[PDB]
Amino acid sequence: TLQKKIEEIAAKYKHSVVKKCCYDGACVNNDETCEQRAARISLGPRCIKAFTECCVVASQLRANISHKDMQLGR
Amino acid sequence: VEQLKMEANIDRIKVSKAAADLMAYCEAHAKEDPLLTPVPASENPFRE
Amino acid sequence: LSAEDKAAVERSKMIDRNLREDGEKAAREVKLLLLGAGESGKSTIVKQMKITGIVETHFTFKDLHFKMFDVGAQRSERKKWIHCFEGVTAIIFCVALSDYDLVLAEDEEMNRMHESMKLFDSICNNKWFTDTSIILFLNKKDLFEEKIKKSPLTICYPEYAGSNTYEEAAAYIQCQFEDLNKRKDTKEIYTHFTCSTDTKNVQFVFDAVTDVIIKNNLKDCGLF
Amino acid sequence: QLKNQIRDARKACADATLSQITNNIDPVGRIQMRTRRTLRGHLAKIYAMHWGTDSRLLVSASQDGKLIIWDSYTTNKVHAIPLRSSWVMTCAYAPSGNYVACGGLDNICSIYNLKTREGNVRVSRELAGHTGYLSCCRFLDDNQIVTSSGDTTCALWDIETGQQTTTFTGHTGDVMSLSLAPDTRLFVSGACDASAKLWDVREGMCRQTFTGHESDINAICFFPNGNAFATGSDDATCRLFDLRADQELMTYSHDNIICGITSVSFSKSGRLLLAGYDDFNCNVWDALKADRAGVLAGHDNRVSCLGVTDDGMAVATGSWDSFLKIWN
Amino acid sequence: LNTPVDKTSNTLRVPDILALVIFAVVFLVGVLGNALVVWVTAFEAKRTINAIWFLNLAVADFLSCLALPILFTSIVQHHHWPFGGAACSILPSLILLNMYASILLLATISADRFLLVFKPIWCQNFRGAGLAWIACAVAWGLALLLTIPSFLYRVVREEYFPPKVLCGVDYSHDKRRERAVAIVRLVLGFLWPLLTLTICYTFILLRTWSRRATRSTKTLKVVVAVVASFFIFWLPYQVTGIMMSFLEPSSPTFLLLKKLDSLCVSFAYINCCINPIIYVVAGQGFQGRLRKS
Ligand SMILES: CCCCCCCCCCCCCCCC(=O)O
Ligand SMILES: CCCCCCCCCCCCCCCC(=O)O
Repeated sequence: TLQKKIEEIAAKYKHSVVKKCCYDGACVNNDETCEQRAARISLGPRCIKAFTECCVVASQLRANISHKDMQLGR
Repeated sequence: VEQLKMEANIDRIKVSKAAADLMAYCEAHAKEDPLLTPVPASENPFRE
Repeated sequence: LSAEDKAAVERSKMIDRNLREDGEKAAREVKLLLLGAGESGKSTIVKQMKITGIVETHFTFKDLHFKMFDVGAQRSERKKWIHCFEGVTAIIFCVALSDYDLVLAEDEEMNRMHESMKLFDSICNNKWFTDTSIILFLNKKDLFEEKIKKSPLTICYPEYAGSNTYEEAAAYIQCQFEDLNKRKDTKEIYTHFTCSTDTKNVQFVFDAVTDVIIKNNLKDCGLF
Repeated sequence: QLKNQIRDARKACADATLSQITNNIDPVGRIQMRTRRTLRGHLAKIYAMHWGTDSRLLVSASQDGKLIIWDSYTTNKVHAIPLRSSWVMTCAYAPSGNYVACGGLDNICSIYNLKTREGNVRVSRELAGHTGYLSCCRFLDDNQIVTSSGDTTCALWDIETGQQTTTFTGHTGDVMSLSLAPDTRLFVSGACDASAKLWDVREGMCRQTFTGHESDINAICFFPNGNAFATGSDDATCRLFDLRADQELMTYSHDNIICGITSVSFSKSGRLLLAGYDDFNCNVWDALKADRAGVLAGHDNRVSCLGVTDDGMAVATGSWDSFLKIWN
Repeated sequence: LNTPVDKTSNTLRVPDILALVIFAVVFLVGVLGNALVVWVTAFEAKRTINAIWFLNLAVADFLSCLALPILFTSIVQHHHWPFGGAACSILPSLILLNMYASILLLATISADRFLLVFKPIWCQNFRGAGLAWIACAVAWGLALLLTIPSFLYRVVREEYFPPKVLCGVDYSHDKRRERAVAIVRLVLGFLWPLLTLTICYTFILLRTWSRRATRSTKTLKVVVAVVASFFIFWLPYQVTGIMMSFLEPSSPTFLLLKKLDSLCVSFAYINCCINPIIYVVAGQGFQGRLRKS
């Protein structure tokens, strides 16, 4: 559901850089929230909107799973 | 007293003759002694 | 090849099992060495803790198997057979307090107490018994107390400066016997006064052996 | 008076020290003897061992109270005898392999029969009569055994009747070791009086006495020719004596080593003189030159016994570490 | 072009670098020491009863150390799991089993020393290698029983956009099971063994100093060293784990604990290196034992 749901929104935009910024906003990052991250985007508003929506849909998906990352040895 | 005079009465031999006899004995049995000369593993019963 | 060699190997394995079992069984028992100056009271101690070559006596106290060895009958140079007892748990040394007023029959000049002190010093300072503890029994307490009232202790201790009472004389004798010990850090001496009627000697030996085995266990575990 | 006479006679016998005549003989190259079989049966300090006439089986005695007859080739244990007295310090192997002797602090000497019908090793007879500890014993025959005891006396016994056929007295100290000559008619014994004496098996008279050592004699071994014997002493020196010369031939000693000797043995040819020292190792000496031919450092504790096979095929050395190692 | 637009380039954190350094040092030293101790004790396993406990301890620590390079590569690879779904269930369980076995073996050693100090007659009468081997087997079985959850719930998930395979634990939103597992693990791995060590060694020291003959300063030093090392090196890991299994991930405390996780494991692994050193320095002599071997 995650990969397909994200690829659905990625295919909407056509410019390769927009899909790139969407790929990136789909990347997992817990140290910073979306707004904090999407803030320092250097490209136009298209990439900003794509990043924001892709990071929103991703957060709305990763929040449902319960698989906890556990380092090897614990 | 008796034991002492008994030990004194018994004859004695020079040291050189006894040493030569010892040397001859060691030389004669030199090849027979397995410790003096190394023995091949096949003949040695203590293989491993 | 196999029919004989493998049977011999099975026999050897059975012998090894039996040897290990016997070695463990022997290790279960505590070995003790009994020494004295001929007639310092060894017989009394022997007949007390009970429930021609060396004499071995077995006795069990508080579920602990003891194996005491008496070597006084050897009457030979101790230097050539003292090393056999290197692994004994403790040494029971018997001295009769009455030896202060008796001269050695074979010498007629040296007192029996001096011979006992020399023997104790030789045993304590022995290289083989560097770590072995000693249990010193001062027998003939009643007879020594009786004799002290008639024969002063200065006969054998010219340096003695005290009253002719049992307490002070016994304390002086104990201090003299303990001062002979040089390795006062590793070795420990347990001194006790005994008679022919008191039975607390067995508990004393048991406490000494318990301390010794606790020390040995701590050493084996690397704690001591 | 007679002492000075014997001294002058022995001095006149010393025409030349053999160290001078033995110079022509080239020194043997240093040999490194490696261990072959490690026997791990005993658990306490080993005290004595003896080789068999077949050079195959060897008996060993330990303070734990067990006699183990080892198969030197396969390492298998042939027999395990439970000793009646755990304080053993001497054992012997009969020449015919029918009996084994044992003893120690218990003055009784025990003879064990190996070729029994029941298959279990049982005491053939108990020999008593010594007031001191049994120091060393050797089988003169299947029915006769010579013994040495700390009570300044040696005795020859008849295993059939169980009585001293001859008693040897004259030692002024504790008797330590004993060795039978090849001819089986003479035997030498050393005692703590710093002397060694030659005794007649049947006449019972002391033929000769030697006083070259400075301390107690710990071990003694007869040269394979029967005319000489070596002696180990607490003074850390081994001396070679000859019966015909009646004088000390050579003294095997070294400065770095100062501890006494415990065992001594000769090779079949007698060129190699092995001595078990108290320095947790054993030394090999040249009987004709008194040089350190080799050093055995396999043992971890004090070496207690040493013996060479009748054919010299291998050497056995026991130690207080409860391990017997065969070398060749 | 290829770099992330959000400029969040991934890189090893300072705690991760510290964890890697500690991992390398502990791997080297523990490997060497545990190999030496295994050798010496296996040689002494037939002659002494003490050799059994330390042999088991050294085997466990040697396995734990050999498992380290995999952890090193995992940390360097940003927790990437190249192995399959069976290795993810086996290997973490195996390393956790080894750690719990080491802990319970230290506990059994403390118990055996307490029994030797307080019950000398019973030990002299009935102590042997059989009981020691039985205790070691019981410890290993308890470790495996405590590890079963590792086999049970370890599963792998797929990271798509950043290509990466992530190993972890899935409880299916069952908070009760996770909490119970964490509580029982803490109790049977850090609380009970620590209390056993403390009480046993305190009573040992008291009974040993009660009398002059057995009194010694070396026992106090060894006891203090062992207890302090165990406590200091196992406290952070256990606390961090038990608080991880109790709070939700959304809190920033969880992020800080995840940052500190690697350092916690690296610190806890220091016990495997300390144990051989303590054993060697405490023994009467190691060079002599090695030459004897
Ligand atoms: C949930 C608690 C777990 C911890 C349990 C630890 C139990 C330790 C028991 C130690 C007993 C020591 C007895 C000493 C002898 C005496 O009573 O004097
Ligand atoms: C990174 C952690 C390092 C900690 C290292 C701890 C080493 C402890 C060593 C203990 C020494 C014990 C000395 C005992 C001396 C004695 O025999 O009396």
